Amino acid sequence: MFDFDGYMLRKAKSVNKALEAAVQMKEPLKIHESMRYSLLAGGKRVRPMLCIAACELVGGDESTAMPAACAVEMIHTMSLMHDDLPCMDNDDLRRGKPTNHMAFGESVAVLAGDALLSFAFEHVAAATKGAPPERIVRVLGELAVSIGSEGLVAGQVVDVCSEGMAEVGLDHLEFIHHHKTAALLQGSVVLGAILGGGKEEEVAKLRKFANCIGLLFQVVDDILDVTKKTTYPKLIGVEKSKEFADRLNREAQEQLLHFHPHRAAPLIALANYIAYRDN
Amino acid sequence: MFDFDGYMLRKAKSVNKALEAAVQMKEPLKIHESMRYSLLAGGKRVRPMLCIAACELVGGDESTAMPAACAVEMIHTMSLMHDDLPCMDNDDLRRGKPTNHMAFGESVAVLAGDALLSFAFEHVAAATKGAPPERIVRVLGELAVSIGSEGLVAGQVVDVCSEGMAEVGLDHLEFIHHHKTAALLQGSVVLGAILGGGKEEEVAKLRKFANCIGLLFQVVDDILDVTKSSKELGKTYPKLIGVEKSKEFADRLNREAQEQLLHFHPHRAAPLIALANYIAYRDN
Amino acid sequence: MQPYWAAIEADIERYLKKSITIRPPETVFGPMHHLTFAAPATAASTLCLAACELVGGDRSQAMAAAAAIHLVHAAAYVHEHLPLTDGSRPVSKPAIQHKYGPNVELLTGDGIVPFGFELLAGSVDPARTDDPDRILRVIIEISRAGGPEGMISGLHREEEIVDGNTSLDFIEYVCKKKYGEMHACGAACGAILGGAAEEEIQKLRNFGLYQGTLRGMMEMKNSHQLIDENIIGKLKELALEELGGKNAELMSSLVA
Amino acid sequence: MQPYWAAIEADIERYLKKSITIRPPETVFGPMHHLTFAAPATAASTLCLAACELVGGDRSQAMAAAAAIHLVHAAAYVHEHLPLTDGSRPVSKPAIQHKYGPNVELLTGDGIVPFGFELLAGSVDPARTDDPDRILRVIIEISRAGGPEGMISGLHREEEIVDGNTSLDFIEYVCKKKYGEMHACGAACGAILGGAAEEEIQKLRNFGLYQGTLRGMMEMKNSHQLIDENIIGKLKELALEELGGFHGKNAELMSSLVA
Ligand SMILES: CC(C)=CCC/C(C)=C/COP(=O)(O)OP(=O)(O)O
Ligand SMILES: [Mg+2]
Ligand SMILES: [Mg+2]
Ligand SMILES: [Mg+2]
Ligand SMILES: [Mg+2]
Repeated sequence: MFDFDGYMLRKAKSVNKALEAAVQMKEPLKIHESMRYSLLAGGKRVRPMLCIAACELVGGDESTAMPAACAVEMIHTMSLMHDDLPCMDNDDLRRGKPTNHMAFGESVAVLAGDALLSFAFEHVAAATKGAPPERIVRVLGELAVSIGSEGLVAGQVVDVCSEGMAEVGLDHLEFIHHHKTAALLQGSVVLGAILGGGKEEEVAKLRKFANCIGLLFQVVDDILDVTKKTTYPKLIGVEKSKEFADRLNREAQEQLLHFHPHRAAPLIALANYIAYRDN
Repeated sequence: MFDFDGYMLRKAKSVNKALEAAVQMKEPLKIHESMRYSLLAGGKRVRPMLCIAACELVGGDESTAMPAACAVEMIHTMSLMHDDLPCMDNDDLRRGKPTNHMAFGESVAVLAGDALLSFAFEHVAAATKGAPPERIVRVLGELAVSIGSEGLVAGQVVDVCSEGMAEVGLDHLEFIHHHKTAALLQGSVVLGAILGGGKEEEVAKLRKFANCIGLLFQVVDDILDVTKSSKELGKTYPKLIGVEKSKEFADRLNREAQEQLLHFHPHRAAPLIALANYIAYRDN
Repeated sequence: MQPYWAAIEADIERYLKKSITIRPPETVFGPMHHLTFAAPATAASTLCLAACELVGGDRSQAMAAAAAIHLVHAAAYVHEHLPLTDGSRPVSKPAIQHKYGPNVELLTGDGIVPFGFELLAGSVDPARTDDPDRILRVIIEISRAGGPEGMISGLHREEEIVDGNTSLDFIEYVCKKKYGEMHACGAACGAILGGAAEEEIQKLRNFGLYQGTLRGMMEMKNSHQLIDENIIGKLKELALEELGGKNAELMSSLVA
Repeated sequence: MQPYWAAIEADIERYLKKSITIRPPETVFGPMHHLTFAAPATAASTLCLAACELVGGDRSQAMAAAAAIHLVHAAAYVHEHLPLTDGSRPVSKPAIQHKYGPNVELLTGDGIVPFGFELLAGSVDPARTDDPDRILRVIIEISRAGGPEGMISGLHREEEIVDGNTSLDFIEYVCKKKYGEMHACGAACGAILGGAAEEEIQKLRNFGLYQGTLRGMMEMKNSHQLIDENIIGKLKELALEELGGFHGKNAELMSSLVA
């Protein structure tokens, strides 16, 4: 497409605007002040974009998807919030700024993350308009599975229980990546499509598309750290790792072969972007 | 026969409940906790009872007067919260407990005090059900008049601003008690009279009456302050004319006051006639 | 009464054990299971089923919800017990035992909470036609009671209680926010799923609020001892007053 | 500032001087007068006269409320600058000039407020049907605005601020409570008084809220410059959209207050 960055930048703005609205300061002020700190921190907003793109993909309307889009960013934000905690990664910084618990303490960091997770469902259940309750509830179930013990959290649990064993196989590595990364991307894209009135067939392709680009990200990210513990290169070598990445990008792009060429452009574009990054 | 101790004991219960309910804990906590601390700490509820009695007296019922009833006690409370502050009296006891600022700090006390003053108007304006708009507004006006620069606040400032003037005439001292004490008691009876549907004459008569037990309630504040103990009370005429000539006067008022009630049927006036003597005769 | 609240805690525990099945990877579900049941039961779940049968509904109709509520309670309970290094959260002497570590508890708590909604959304019987709106409303009610304006809010303020120097008015609030909101949510949901009208739903919703505020008020009494009774009375009065036979006057067994 | 607004502001000062007249006991009215005009001017007050015109009605109608709105604000201003002996509130640098001692200030502020409602209750015109209903509604907006969940929350939380070591978000909340809440009240009141209709009121309200907060941040700028043009614009923006639907030679003036 022309101007893929402009696209993503537009999506990011419309989303950041909505995020500001959604989570306003209020009593108790520290719990909210913490939520905004990590949530409105300004980032790429890939998940929210994947959600909206998926919706519009099936004649959906961005308006109808904005709440769910915000929802997936809320989860991501809170995963990252808890992730930086002392009992886990213990990071004092993130993007050049003090991490959340360092600014408000561990208690607030924990709680506010929790606040974002439950609010994620609230906002979707109560703010989502232009879709029948059967659709919304359904979409809520999907978000649920994408972040539970068969998704995000599953991936983040095996990862912390794996820092002990240094003998990890492609099997173990790909699980950690599918759950700790593609799971949420899978959710995002599926929410947009359902709320957009997408047929089950359409919804299934998108689920795959996401999984490919989800894996794609971690692979290409592994390749780069070499052309600049376990990694795709230590396991199959760069040459091979690249082979995989291209297959992953090729496959993802096929899933979108039948939707309108024009409505599919953004995703195809995000796919390539994930493959041909210099960093 | 009329049972005063009981009439009042139940009016107070009814009043303490409405108060406790009108001011709930809610964010910002400390501010509301300060409000309840002084307000529901329990007093005698003299003023709110006056409102309720004046209302029932002219035809209406308690329900209609409860908000305004509670309001005057709110403003009465904030007035005490402010009188105790360091820039004022700098007291450490009030209703048998540490003063509000002592318990929450000078800052909270003021803000919580200003809240009660302001909330008293909201509550009466929005919670009064059973009175036409113009009447509710009218009442809001009377309460404002009774607690402002021509009322309560006036008495309090002229009061502190005369700390020195050792000439204290009976006109200066009359002005102080009339506003620092009588002003709000007058407003209480009036809010009640009007809200119940009282004719201009009944409001006039109750006003003059309230006014009477006004210069009275305070002549007592002075005699109880200069006789009781700092522990019994829970927290001036008896100076210029002595503690004895202060009880020769306090009577004249009590009668002259109850003489105003002759306007109404003695049976109905029983509470006021009564409430008037618990004022002339009480232990704090 | 006695054995009624039992068959309830049981039919709920059973439904949970039938839903959280230890399996691959035993590292994820190993904790998801232990922590879900290591958490004391919450009256909120009980109240949820009770309210359903009260309005006339069948117990199962509000089973997913009651399960959803315990999960949220459970998850939150775990998190309020995680050991913190910066001492931002005052050390509560009732130090529970930690089988798993801080990183696994935290993540499990993040796994349990969503599972509740999964169960909810995933329990829609397509043969029933009011199932969609009734559950969508319950998801709102539950997420909203566990969010920043509710439970979370109570958990936060609780950390401000100096013990020997904290009024009862304050504690009640913390209890209203920590338990009240959830219990309110509880009865309210049981009634919605029950098929109750707005009139009943609200009344049952108010009872729960006071009910939960009284229960946690009882929890608190354990530590600090300004255990007043003029507060236990006020609450139950307002609770009972929120009832305009047995199930219709059994909910009033927790206030005696 | 802008000519239009200074003219409105002048009127209110005149109206206030007509209403507050020094007299015996001067020990009372001297402070009540000085302190009234000693408080900074608020746009929530003039916003009431303006908002009123925008929906149709005449300004003179809202003069009573606009006056009360300034007085309730004046009272709060005097109190927040009260010399607190026990270091309850963070003794801040401000240290404005104090003509009268603490007691008289504390007290007069308690005398300022009720007077706001006295003016309102007395503004009731016999040749008006709705007068009692709007003045009753306005009395509520004001009392609530000035309530413990309004201006007082902002003042309370403000103490929690420590120089340049507090987020923009928190500071923005404070201004929203301390200023937005009252400003929003003035747009509503003005609207209501003008006889406006819900949808309009609600908007003007939201406008005030935003404008009030933007104004707060603007004076919370000198306190410590860091307010990137983002927070301002976010607000500047947020308010204008609300105005979508008000046209005229007046309707554009309102828009000028934020632009
Ligand atoms: C601070 C001011 C304006 C004092 C003057 C008015 C006065 C004597 C109040 C005492 O009321 P009260 O004797 O009824 O006290 P309580 O309400 O505690 O019973
Ligand atoms: Mg990490
Ligand atoms: Mg990390
Ligand atoms: Mg004193
Ligand atoms: Mg005292």
